[PDB]
Amino acid sequence: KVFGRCELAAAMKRHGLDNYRGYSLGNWVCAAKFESNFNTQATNRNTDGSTDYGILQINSRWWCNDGRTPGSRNLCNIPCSALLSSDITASVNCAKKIVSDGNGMNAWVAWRNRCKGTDVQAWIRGCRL
Repeated sequence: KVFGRCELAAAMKRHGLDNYRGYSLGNWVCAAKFESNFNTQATNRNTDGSTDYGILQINSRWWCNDGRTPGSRNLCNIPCSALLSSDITASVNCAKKIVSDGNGMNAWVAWRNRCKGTDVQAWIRGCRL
């Protein structure tokens, strides 16, 4: 599924991401835009052989099991394919565990490089929230 901007904001808000560990909703919408272009089916292979999955490009090295990242962990206790669903519940629940591990949203390179320090409220402007 390819979300609209306000459609995704509303889904993320419903799932409890607004102000989660202090990150306002515009941060999460900005990260999804630049990680996946709002596409739940996005995948990208990394140099180390791991793969990033879904609307927030969660890494198989630490967070989900895809059966082909040897010596990896499955900290969210899910198959990586569950992160590609049109239902964002599994991605959101796993993202909550990532953002709580100490590094905040700095775990998402696109957030650090393209959202952090910008006017992230612009990403929810105009939406029915």
